[PDB]
Amino acid sequence: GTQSKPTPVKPNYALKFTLAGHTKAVSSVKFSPNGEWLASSSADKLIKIWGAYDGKFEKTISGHKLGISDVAWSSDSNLLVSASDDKTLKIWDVSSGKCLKTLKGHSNYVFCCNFNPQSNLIVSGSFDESVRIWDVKTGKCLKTLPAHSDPVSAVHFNRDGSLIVSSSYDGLCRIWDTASGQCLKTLIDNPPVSFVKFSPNGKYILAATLDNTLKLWDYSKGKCLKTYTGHKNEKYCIFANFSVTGGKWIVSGSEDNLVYIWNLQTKEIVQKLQGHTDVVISTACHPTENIIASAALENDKTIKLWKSDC
Amino acid sequence: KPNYALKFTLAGHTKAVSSVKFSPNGEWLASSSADKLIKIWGAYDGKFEKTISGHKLGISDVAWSSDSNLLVSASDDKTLKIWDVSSGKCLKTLKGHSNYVFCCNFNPQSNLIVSGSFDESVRIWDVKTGKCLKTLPAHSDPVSAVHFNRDGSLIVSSSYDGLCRIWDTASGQCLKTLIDNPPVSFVKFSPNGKYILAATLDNTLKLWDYSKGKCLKTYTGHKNEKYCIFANFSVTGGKWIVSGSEDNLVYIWNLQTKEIVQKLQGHTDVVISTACHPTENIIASAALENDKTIKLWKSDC
Ligand SMILES: COc1cc(CN2CCOc3c(cc(Cn4ccn(C)c4=N)cc3-c3ccc(F)cc3C)C2=O)cc(OC)c1
Ligand SMILES: COc1cc(CN2CCOc3c(cc(Cn4ccn(C)c4=N)cc3-c3ccc(F)cc3C)C2=O)cc(OC)c1
Repeated sequence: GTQSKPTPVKPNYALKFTLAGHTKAVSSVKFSPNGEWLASSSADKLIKIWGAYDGKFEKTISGHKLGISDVAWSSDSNLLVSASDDKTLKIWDVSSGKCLKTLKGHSNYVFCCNFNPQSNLIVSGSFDESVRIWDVKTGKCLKTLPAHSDPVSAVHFNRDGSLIVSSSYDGLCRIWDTASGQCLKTLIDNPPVSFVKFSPNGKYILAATLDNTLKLWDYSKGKCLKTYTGHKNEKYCIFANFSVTGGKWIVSGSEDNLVYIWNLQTKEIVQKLQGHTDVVISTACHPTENIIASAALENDKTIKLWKSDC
Repeated sequence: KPNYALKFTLAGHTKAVSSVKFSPNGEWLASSSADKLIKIWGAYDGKFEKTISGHKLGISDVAWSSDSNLLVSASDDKTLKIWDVSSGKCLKTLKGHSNYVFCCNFNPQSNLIVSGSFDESVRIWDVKTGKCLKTLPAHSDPVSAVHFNRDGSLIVSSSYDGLCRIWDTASGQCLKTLIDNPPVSFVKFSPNGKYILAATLDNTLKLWDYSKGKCLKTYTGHKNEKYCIFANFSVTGGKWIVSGSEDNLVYIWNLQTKEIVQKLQGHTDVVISTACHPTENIIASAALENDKTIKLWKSDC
């Protein structure tokens, strides 16, 4: 008979795999767009690739001279970009494991990176207080944005690549026009903004501040629509995610070693995932299935894969 | 060059799908069907949201109000219905047509609805009162499409009679006829308001400057000899023309080169309807009764 919409009140994420192999803190985990792989970066100077579904170690990618803060996938899942304390980014062929380009220009640690949807560009944020825009094909820096007055905590492209959002310890989030490099909007109280990214519809940004607060902003109207709290975040730049494959949740790590999951709309906590033995610095949501990756700092050094029915 | 790839297949209709339209706020997709139902789906995730019901026979067409809060539907039951999308309730039934209602649209301001019917008329309705304001004796055969200009001052209509006409909304008087005349199966204004895209049942789409009554571009390679197939301007990425086709593919042309930049394969019947998301490179397509599904396709460019 009739067709209906499931409206789960909570997910039921359960631990399936614990991925060991990094020898220092894990800094970042990201699922490939095609859903097949997980990439991890670490202070141990390595990238590791794992099967997204079974956790199975696939390969180690090496070449950076110091720790890696961040990794990101190209849209076609064939390339990775990495951000390192060696002041460089590296573009990698995931198949061969080899470095295609080294992106030189930042004058201090590179903290965050992302490809645009077309994946002809990379954006980076650095302790040097700048955001750079790079040409994937040549590896040359196209633009340097004097974006902030303190380290840049996150950079993210919107769904057509026309906008970049940046955050910083200076307390600001800024929206930039990719084409011109000009600021379009500043969101300014000002605790350190530890993380930012665009919503899947392009209309909102989710932003973490080091006052134990996540906020969903409509940035055209500069109005905070939703606030998520109850977790611990006063020190680290912790990634946060929209989970969109089942119920609509907000996911973040926490300094109390748990993964927090909130109902996006009600703003209530629906689950806390226990298992890590250090700060959960990074979380990622699988693009088509209800799968969370989480990763922790050096007391733990593991990645965990959690699966839900909704 | 686009790289549309299949992301979602939306099943639920039990007969042919007739029409798919994205809400102006970008959040929803509405579908109409021969099964007498409207279905709402999330534009980004394909997720079934709700079913809206009340028509006594099949539905040919649906359209959104500018504020995304209302739908209007055109039915073989000879009525249009205005719906509150939130509640799913019918607010008004628009009675007047003496045969199937084939096509409908709100004006940009969404105080008016325009309709086209097998009765060969175009009607202009008052959204707030539901009364028929004007009946245009527009055509000498079923009306295939009706569409308001960017400012609501004009209406374009097409018909199997082979004519495309532009009407003055305020007076209901014809302003121009573009007339060597295969059935005109679809027509709509460009986002600019300057041009008109028209389909004819000779496997041809044509872009017309209607101020200069000259055909500027011609798009072929698709099959269209039988059905009234929607066509679109895609303006979120590159400038493309999108249309369904009787060979079960979605065609995308470079507007200027008139070259087939892509063909989207997946449907197992005539692709009767396509829509382009208002702010993202997302295509909705929908097919007839061998298929009965809607598909959502996404590109980066
Ligand atoms: C003024 O003082 C500060 C202090 C900080 C604190 N801080 C830096 C220490 O190390 C971190 C931190 C967060 C991450 C997670 N991460 C990575 C990219 N993104 C978007 C993100 N959220 C990873 C590392 C890290 C880096 C290199 C490694 F080799 C190893 C690890 C584990 C973190 O919280 C940051 C800041 O400016 C950003 C300034
Ligand atoms: C003289 O003979 C004719 C023959 C036709 C052929 N024809 C009618 C049969 O059904 C169709 C057709 C096209 C569409 C798509 N569509 C919807 C509105 N618009 C702007 C548009 N292009 C939808 C339906 C339909 C209607 C009701 C349903 F319950 C179910 C479906 C699937 C179609 O091609 C048409 C014509 O004049 C209009 C005259």
